[PDB]
Amino acid sequence: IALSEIVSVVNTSDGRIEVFGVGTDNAVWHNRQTAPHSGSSWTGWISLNGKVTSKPVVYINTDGRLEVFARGTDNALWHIWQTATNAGWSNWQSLGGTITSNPAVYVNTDGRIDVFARGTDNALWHISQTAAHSGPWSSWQSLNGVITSNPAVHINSDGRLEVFARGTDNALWHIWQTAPDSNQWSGWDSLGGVITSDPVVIGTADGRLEVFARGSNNALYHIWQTVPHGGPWSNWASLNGVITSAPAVVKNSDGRLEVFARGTNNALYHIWQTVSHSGPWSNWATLNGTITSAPTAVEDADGRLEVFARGTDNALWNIWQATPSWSAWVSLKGSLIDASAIK
Amino acid sequence: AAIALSEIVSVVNTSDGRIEVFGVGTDNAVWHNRQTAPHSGSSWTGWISLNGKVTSKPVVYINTDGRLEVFARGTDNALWHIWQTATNAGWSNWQSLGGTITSNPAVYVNTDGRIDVFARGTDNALWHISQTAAHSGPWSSWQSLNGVITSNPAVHINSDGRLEVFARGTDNALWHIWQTAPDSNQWSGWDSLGGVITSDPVVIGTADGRLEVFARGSNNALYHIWQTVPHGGPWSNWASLNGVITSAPAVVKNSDGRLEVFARGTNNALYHIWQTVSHSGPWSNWATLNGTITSAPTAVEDADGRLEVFARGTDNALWNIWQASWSAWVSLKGSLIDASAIK
Ligand SMILES: CO[C@@H]1[C@@H](O)[C@@H](O)O[C@H](CO)[C@H]1O
Ligand SMILES: CO[C@@H]1[C@@H](O)[C@@H](O)O[C@H](CO)[C@H]1O
Ligand SMILES: CO[C@@H]1[C@@H](O)[C@@H](O)O[C@H](CO)[C@H]1O
Ligand SMILES: CO[C@@H]1[C@@H](O)[C@H](O)O[C@H](CO)[C@H]1O
Ligand SMILES: CO[C@@H]1[C@@H](O)[C@H](O)O[C@H](CO)[C@H]1O
Ligand SMILES: CO[C@@H]1[C@@H](O)[C@H](O)O[C@H](CO)[C@H]1O
Ligand SMILES: CO[C@@H]1[C@@H](O)[C@H](O)O[C@H](CO)[C@H]1O
Ligand SMILES: CO[C@@H]1[C@@H](O)[C@H](O)O[C@H](CO)[C@H]1O
Ligand SMILES: CO[C@@H]1[C@@H](O)[C@H](O)O[C@H](CO)[C@H]1O
Ligand SMILES: CO[C@@H]1[C@@H](O)[C@H](O)O[C@H](CO)[C@H]1O
Ligand SMILES: CO[C@@H]1[C@@H](O)[C@H](O)O[C@H](CO)[C@H]1O
Ligand SMILES: CO[C@@H]1[C@@H](O)[C@H](O)O[C@H](CO)[C@H]1O
Ligand SMILES: CO[C@@H]1[C@@H](O)[C@H](O)O[C@H](CO)[C@H]1O
Ligand SMILES: CO[C@@H]1[C@@H](O)[C@H](O)O[C@H](CO)[C@H]1O
Ligand SMILES: CO[C@@H]1[C@@H](O)[C@H](O)O[C@H](CO)[C@H]1O
Ligand code: NA
Ligand code: NA
Repeated sequence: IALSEIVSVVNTSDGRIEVFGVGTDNAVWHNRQTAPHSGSSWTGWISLNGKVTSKPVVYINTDGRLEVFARGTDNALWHIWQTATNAGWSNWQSLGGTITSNPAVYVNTDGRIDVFARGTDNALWHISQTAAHSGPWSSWQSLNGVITSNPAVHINSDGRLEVFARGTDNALWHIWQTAPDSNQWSGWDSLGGVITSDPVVIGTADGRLEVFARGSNNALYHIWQTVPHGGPWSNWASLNGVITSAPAVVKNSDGRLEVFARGTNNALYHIWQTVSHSGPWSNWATLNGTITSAPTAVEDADGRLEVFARGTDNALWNIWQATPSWSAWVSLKGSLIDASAIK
Repeated sequence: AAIALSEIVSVVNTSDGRIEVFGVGTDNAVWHNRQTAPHSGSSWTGWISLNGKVTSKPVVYINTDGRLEVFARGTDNALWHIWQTATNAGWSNWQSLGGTITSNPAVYVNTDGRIDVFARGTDNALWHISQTAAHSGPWSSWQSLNGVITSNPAVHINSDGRLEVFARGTDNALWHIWQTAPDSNQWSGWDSLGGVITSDPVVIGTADGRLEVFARGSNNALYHIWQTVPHGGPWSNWASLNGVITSAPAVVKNSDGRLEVFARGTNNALYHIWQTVSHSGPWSNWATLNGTITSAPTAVEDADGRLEVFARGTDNALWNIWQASWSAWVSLKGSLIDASAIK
């Protein structure tokens, strides 16, 4: 499993990027832009306390309230939420269970968050809100399977959640909701390949799921639905390169996909669709630096990509999509650890 | 009192990234036209009838499962609707939601996936009716939100999930009312935002999570007013953006968050005005886009991140221009009528 992303990132409801990581005290810390623009100053790192043993995973409820999910020291899923959009936070609360991966989080079309995690039996399990952006939560339910990566979730363009994970054969496997908002899922299906990172999944501008993962030769590979919210899936295709972290995928403001990963010189690299969201991929290009995590990418309120990665000083560093060339790297300070539950 | 010439179509971005437009043909049926490809300058399906007989502007909205749904007043003065049975698939029959309505419908979705529809009653109060479950029937009863209004209503969601409706009052000021909490059937009382408006209000959410309203004023200039705090008060003073506009204004965000407004001028050309530099920047001068139009423009961002504008032409066809120097005007053919229920 290629070096993990070390923060969870969200666009707040007021257009500010907020990042969540694990400090050297195993607490969750967060940092937010002071202004909704590229190159904004930051609040500085502020602790949400807790003691976690996974990557913390933020998700925005449909009412704009942020909510963070993490594995606790008792192996349960814990969460903490804003009591009002972009306002104060709750205490940490346990959702129980015994989990063995990072959480994977998405929201159903009815506003109910669904959380996925590997169990003690290596199966995929999930637990959900029973009302829009609200408790009470459901019981934990097994979706079976036997998985060997962190799971990744995204919604189809018809409202059906879908989960991706590496299997016992190191192939990519997936499972999907049969209908929006449903607790009834499909059987597991193999998409084959041999993957050497967690998978990441995104929705294309034209309503198809597309998955990226590192392959056996450390190249970047991808595979996609060929019909909106449906099959068949494509064959795997190589995007070449040699990468030494998990890949991070994001959509530009114009729909063009762009992928970030660490290279074999420990620098940040990227590759992008050219011309349009239907266009052919660029060559790989360096964004320099010396990074000690996978990168994390998000679009800011100015429509520009922003990238975060740990530096050799263990601070979080930032670089963004200025024109004609990307910005200088700038430090957000902090000291972050990789608490990913599967590495 | 005067209501500026209405938009001729309702527009939506489909779940597969294609612009779809809905208007009223010379037979009083609703017709739609869709891009064949999710790109600027795409060819179109051509106009296809959804039948019905309507006496309002038709209003499309996308359900949280991707299914389009159109709302319009019928020749019986009731609210009618028609929906896709699956995302971008076939349509239902038209079905009545009853009532007697005296405005165009205003439509939005709650944070729990329930569509909420607002219309003026024969008592000139604002009424509403909603889905009782996410993207699903049954529908609620018609319920009054009181007030006395003299324009078509406009609705948008706050950045904290609370719906908010805007309408002109008996005193020609802009008035508004808001949900007390997300998903609620409990609304505030009506509050005055003052001014003197000679159009329906047009409302948008800013890149930084504030509502902003545009309207024509008594001197036919474009005016706007905004929340000064995300999802809260106080509202700003009214500010003039000058011009002489002979239609309703159309407001949209660029891919970078910059607001941009389109309106017809005294020579019946299309004009526009935009924020410069960023979504926090000052406004440009008005500039012409030429053409000769017989409706207000309608503006939407396409899947390539470019603004697309539609307006009825001298030949009653729908004409298109897009943010390429802008493209040449091109005809999408058709023959449309202005069925707006308040003119
Ligand atoms: C979520 O963080 C902590 C959790 O891992 C566990 O140690 O229980 C604590 C409360 O007792 C939580 O604060
Ligand atoms: C999701 O957490 C647990 C799972 O890993 C397994 O140990 O079975 C338990 C139920 O018996 C679950 O609560
Ligand atoms: C869009 O505006 C005009 C249209 O209404 C029609 O008169 O045809 C002209 C081109 O011939 C266009 O400029
Ligand atoms: C206020 O709503 C929060 C909700 O966001 C959380 O998932 O679950 C909490 C308790 O389970 C709720 O109280
Ligand atoms: C995805 O979960 C497992 C997979 O890991 C195994 O290789 O193959 C199994 C099917 O026999 C799947 O259920
Ligand atoms: C994603 O799986 C790929 C496979 O598609 C390729 O043929 O062979 C690759 C070897 O690098 C595998 O890792
Ligand atoms: C129902 O649509 C599902 C789709 O969600 C999945 O990605 O791929 C499946 C085919 O492997 C499809 O049958
Ligand atoms: C076409 O735009 C690409 C952009 O997507 C990439 O981030 O950065 C490249 C170099 O600035 C640009 O050429
Ligand atoms: C998030 O990084 C924090 C930093 O903000 C704090 O000052 O010091 C902590 C201990 O070094 C760090 O883990
Ligand atoms: C929306 O069009 C409807 C039509 O579907 C219905 O049959 O008849 C109505 C008149 O009663 C029409 O207004
Ligand atoms: C399939 O869901 C549709 C819904 O979109 C419509 O609002 O209302 C219809 C009638 O209740 C529903 O059946
Ligand atoms: C919004 O509805 C009405 C308004 O039309 C009237 O001018 O003033 C009333 C209060 O005096 C409002 O409640
Ligand atoms: C509760 O927040 C509401 C806001 O939604 C409305 O726009 O403006 C009101 C003040 O006029 C606020 O009190
Ligand atoms: C700064 O971008 C603006 C654009 O928003 C407007 O559509 O058209 C203007 C003229 O092309 C541009 O200068
Ligand atoms: C939407 O415009 C339609 C057009 O497509 C049809 O051919 O002819 C109808 C009658 O002119 C028009 O109203
Ligand atoms: Na609130
Ligand atoms: Na004027």
